[PDB]
Amino acid sequence: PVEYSESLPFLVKRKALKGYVGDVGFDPLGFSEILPMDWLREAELKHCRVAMLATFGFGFTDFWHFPGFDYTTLEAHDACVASGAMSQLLLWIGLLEVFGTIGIDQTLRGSGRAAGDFGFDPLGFGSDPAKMADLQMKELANGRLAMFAFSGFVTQSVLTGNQFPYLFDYQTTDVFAL
Amino acid sequence: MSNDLLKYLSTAPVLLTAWMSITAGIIIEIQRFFPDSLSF
Amino acid sequence: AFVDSIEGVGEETGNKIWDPLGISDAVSDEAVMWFRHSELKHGRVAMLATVGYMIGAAGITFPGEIAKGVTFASVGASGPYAAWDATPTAGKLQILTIILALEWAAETKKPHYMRGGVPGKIDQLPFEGIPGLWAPKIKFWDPLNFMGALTEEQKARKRKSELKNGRLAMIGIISFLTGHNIPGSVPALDSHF
Amino acid sequence: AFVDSIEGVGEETGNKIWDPLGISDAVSDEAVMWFRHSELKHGRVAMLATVGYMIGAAGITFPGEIAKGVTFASVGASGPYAAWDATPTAGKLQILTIILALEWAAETKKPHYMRGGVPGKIDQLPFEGIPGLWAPKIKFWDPLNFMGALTEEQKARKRKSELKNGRLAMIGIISFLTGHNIPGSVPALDSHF
Amino acid sequence: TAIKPSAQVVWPIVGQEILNGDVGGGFSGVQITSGVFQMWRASGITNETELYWTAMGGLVMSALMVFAGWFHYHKAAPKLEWFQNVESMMNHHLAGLLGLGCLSWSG
Amino acid sequence: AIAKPSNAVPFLTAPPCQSSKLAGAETGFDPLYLSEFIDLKWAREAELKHGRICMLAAPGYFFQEFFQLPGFPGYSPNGIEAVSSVSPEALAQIVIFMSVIEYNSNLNKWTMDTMFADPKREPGNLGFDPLKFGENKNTRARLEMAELKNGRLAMLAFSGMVHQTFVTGKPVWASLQDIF
Amino acid sequence: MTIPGVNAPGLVPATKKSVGPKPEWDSFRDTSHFWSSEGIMNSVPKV
Ligand SMILES: CC(=O)O[C@H]1CC(C)(C)C(=C=C/C(C)=C/C=C/C(C)=C/C=C/C=C(C)/C=C/C=C(\C)C(=O)C[C@@]23O[C@]2(C)C[C@@H](O)CC3(C)C)[C@](C)(O)C1
Ligand SMILES: CC(=O)O[C@H]1CC(C)(C)C(=C=C/C(C)=C/C=C/C(C)=C/C=C/C=C(C)/C=C/C=C(\C)C(=O)C[C@@]23O[C@]2(C)C[C@@H](O)CC3(C)C)[C@](C)(O)C1
Ligand SMILES: CC(=O)O[C@H]1CC(C)(C)C(=C=C/C(C)=C/C=C/C(C)=C/C=C/C=C(C)/C=C/C=C(\C)C(=O)C[C@@]23O[C@]2(C)C[C@@H](O)CC3(C)C)[C@](C)(O)C1
Ligand SMILES: CC1=C(C#C/C(C)=C/C=C/C(C)=C/C=C/C=C(C)/C=C/C=C(C)/C=C/[C@@]23O[C@]2(C)C[C@@H](O)CC3(C)C)C(C)(C)C[C@H](O)C1
Repeated sequence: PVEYSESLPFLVKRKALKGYVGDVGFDPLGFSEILPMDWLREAELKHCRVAMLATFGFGFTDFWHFPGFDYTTLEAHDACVASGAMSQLLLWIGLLEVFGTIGIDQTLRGSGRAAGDFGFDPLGFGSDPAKMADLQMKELANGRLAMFAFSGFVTQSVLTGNQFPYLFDYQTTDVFAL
Repeated sequence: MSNDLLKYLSTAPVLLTAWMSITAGIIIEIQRFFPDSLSF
Repeated sequence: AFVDSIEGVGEETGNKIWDPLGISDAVSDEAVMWFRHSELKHGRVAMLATVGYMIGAAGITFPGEIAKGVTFASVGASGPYAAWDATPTAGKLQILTIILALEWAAETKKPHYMRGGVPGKIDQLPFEGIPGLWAPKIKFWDPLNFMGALTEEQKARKRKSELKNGRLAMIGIISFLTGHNIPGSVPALDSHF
Repeated sequence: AFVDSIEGVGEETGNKIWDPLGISDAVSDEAVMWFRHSELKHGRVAMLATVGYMIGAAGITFPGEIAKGVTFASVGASGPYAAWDATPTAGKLQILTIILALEWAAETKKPHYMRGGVPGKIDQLPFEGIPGLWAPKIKFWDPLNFMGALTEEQKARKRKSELKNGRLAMIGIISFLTGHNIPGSVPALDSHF
Repeated sequence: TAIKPSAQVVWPIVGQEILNGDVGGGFSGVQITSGVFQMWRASGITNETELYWTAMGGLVMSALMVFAGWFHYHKAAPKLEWFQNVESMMNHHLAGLLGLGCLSWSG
Repeated sequence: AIAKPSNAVPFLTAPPCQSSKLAGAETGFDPLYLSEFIDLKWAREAELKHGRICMLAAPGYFFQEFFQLPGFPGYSPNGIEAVSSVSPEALAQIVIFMSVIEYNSNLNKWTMDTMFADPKREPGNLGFDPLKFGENKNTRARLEMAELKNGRLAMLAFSGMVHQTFVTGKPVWASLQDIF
Repeated sequence: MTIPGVNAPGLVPATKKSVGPKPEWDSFRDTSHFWSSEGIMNSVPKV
């Protein structure tokens, strides 16, 4: 019996991705063989969550902003670094990430914590174990979509110079013409 | 990190380097904030 | 809690649970408690806001002197939308802090609503049972005890009516604000608001 | 699905399968299901398109305004073909959006026309069973349920009629397009086309 | 010809800022004598973004070397038979390291 | 799947302080696991001392702007220029008073072992209770937890007051009322 | 200070810059924080 990936059915399965959510076998470059799956999945969830927040925040700041912050999305980072409101995020997220590195250290040493589980579930979404696997897969799907979403947001915004849609001026007309 | 890495950081040269770096930093910052103090 | 037991089913959507998008089927029944607490809170705040906004649009205001120099008519001159911005910051903070006390006391009660209590049943006496604090035992909801004359079935029917009117009030208050922000979006609104 | 089992053979070609090339006999079983679904889709698209093109050439247009400043007569003044460029991009955007929804919903249904589903049978009520989505139960095919008053043999006869009409429809629509592009290629197309 | 090359700046802590001498070009620092400026001029670097990006690339290469050193002792260590292939080693170091290094530098 | 999660940070293992009998132990808040290294009793003795100093300081800092000791020289409404302006031989006497109290209370017990060498000697139980609230043992736990929480809040509050005064240059109440 | 909500609007609408011509790659490359000589120097922490 030989295992083939469900995403690349011309390759043999890695065999290191067993017992994980979103396990279609997408790992052609074999990072799981070298690095541990716990570290890799913690990184995946961190990128997923930060990218979801980033892609929502980029679009939101394109429309609305607080009275004190009168900057656009592109110059917001520089303006707020000058103002000191990015240090206030790096200090209060760096505290969170100090606790996070303690956590990932513990789970890599085998404390029992999962890859990206912090236990943060106040409202009780998915407290039933049956729904937790489905919600984990949906989390990964939305986050992996949001990574490309934020990448497209930033790149197209800088490339076009247009506010929300990130589309060239000619793309707002005659885009369905024979 | 672990008991093993904590023991390694507790080894003599690592502790001496850390403590002397802390002492040098204290002296340097004291010099920055109270420079050129020839006498009390 | 469980989407079933809750009473909000009505004739307008047929005598069934109205969950078109299946939000209730992807929750662990712990969050349905939070949703009925928040639904009722939204509906109640929305109907208070709706009657207040209608009062403001009609132009009725208190006799005068909200503050020292400011008058109620002057601070509500430019309709109800700008009235909040016009109100004094001190009195605004007192409204916000009394609401903070109310919504902190409601949360601090032991059964809660998410952890096995009734979602929607705000404690009648929020400020009692607190060591080192004193309040004059005026119960927050139904201070005069209008509900004593009501039996179980009557108050169930009235809870149904509460949910219906709160939902309608949510729609109404959002209609008011959207109609102000976007002229002509709500055609049943005049120049008063 | 499998060529001998399909209601494709007709009296046009001697009651025999018409595959002058060795396609159907060279391709596997599921390729034929794909081809049959594609044939039905092409036939039906062209069957609507030929009628639409005929109406556009005739100049029969709705009385009203397509947009607040544009008239159906205005977009049809440039002949049947240029009407697609004349119509607002924000309107053909909605047309392509609903077509995207219909195609994706039809493709998402499980049995699948290549994996044990009837080829050419677009599933009725495509927007049902979808989490986080509601749509009224208006059938995509026969919303008034005309098929209910038909028998299975009559329905097979009408399936054959559908196919033989759709093939002629795609012949006709390509005739219209080539008549517009290359002048005089297709006679019977006056200056209105 | 006029500007003295300099790529080190001392902080002002104990009066050591005097070491930031006048090197020309409105810059104060410690004059260097490693020839790296002339090296980069020969290489064709004319701006600082190029220096910054090759520095970042060097950092990436250093991290790659640390990873390779870990990998080739703790994960996949060769054998003495692999090590003793001196003929193949000489072939690869002559044609592969030196030869292609010179070819790439010439390009 | 942590066997013994921390009651405060449930994605981390239980610290040693969580499985202890001092007051306020259940929270279990110790992300850095400093209870494993530092002696736990010695740190409650420090926690309580710091909290007591800070909850004397915070009301003092907050009310010295409003009130003055009648006739005191060198008074300034903000604590920092107040200590700058006040005569040094008043701060010296305050420090001497504090040092006398500390020395006489901790006589022959100033080290982690010498202090708490006696098993009876409890963390922070210096014996200062003239009114004898501690004889009533029903509310002793309540009072201990309240002292701990108030001391911690006072540490944070005094830190905030001092640093806000550094930011603004104005006393606590003036700086606060110039926000709204 | 403009406390958003009490003495100021909660959220101000953002400046709609209108859809227009694209910029040039050189234009937004000679101001980037990683591919501009002065952009690199403007990326050092002030502190
Ligand atoms: C026509 C057209 O084109 O558009 C329409 C659409 C559009 C825009 C949406 C419109 C709107 C707005 C709408 C729909 C607004 C709706 C507002 C709504 C629904 C407002 C409820 C308030 C309820 C309160 C205050 C309850 C108090 C309740 C109290 C004080 C009690 O406890 C009463 C009670 O104690 C007694 C006395 C004793 C007992 O017997 C029973 C109990 C204990 C219960 C317009 C303007 O209609 C135009
Ligand atoms: C006097 C007064 O009233 O002043 C007020 C009025 C005034 C000025 C109006 C104010 C304002 C502005 C405010 C508050 C603005 C708020 C803006 C806000 C909150 C904007 C959210 C956007 C969310 C997005 C884009 C989400 C898309 C989400 C998407 C694409 C989805 O639906 C995902 C989806 O998965 C679901 C969920 C269900 C699935 O079945 C289907 C799919 C997969 C598609 C203030 C500040 O309040 C002050
Ligand atoms: C001589 C010469 O060279 O000529 C030239 C010029 C000329 C002739 C113009 C040319 C052309 C074009 C051609 C050949 C065009 C052909 C167009 C074609 C073949 C167009 C079909 C439409 C069918 C529709 C819309 C069906 C609707 C069907 C509907 C709505 C139903 O379901 C009806 C029904 O449900 C009821 C209501 C009740 C049920 O009980 C029964 C059913 C299910 C049935 C050429 C090629 O250039 C040649
Ligand atoms: C979730 C997650 C992570 C994360 C994350 C991220 C990226 C989180 C980001 C959070 C974010 C972005 C939070 C902003 C808050 C802003 C506030 C409170 C603003 C206050 C603003 C105030 C108080 C005032 C503003 C002013 O304008 C006012 C009103 C008046 C003006 O005169 C001037 C001033 C300046 C005074 C980890 C940790 C990385 C990994 C983990 O695995 C998953």
